[PDB]
Amino acid sequence: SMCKPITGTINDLNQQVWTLQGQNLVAVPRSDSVTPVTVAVITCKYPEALEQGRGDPIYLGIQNPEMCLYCEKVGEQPTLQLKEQKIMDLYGQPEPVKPFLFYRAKTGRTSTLESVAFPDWFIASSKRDQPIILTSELGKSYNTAFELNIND
Repeated sequence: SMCKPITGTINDLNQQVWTLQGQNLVAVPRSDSVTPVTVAVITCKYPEALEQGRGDPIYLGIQNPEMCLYCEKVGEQPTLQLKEQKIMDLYGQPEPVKPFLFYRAKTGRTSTLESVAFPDWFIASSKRDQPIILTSELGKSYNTAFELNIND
């Protein structure tokens, strides 16, 4: 059983890698030779409590600094935020903390990442140097299929 998160990097099919610019995750071409952000993933303990058939629910964060991805709902639409949060705190909670959770659905070499709290909103990248965001639009102007370079 998982006793710590698995770490690695994430990129999209246009080979844009996730990086931390200030306080935002941003996708940039690997060619830029920037330092990718180190991502941290851990599976929720209680998948039976969540929807089945949508992928494995995971907590998703970055390291150095330690922050977790979160779907915030202050306005009309949910938006993707980084919160100062210990991933192992989330893992230690006696019930799933839905706004920090994402369904990872694998298809071949890639995974989509869907908000558990806001169904059919997906983590996405788009153009070079744009923030990683949540979108309800699949297939359009947004990349939602990610290569998760972590040792599952």
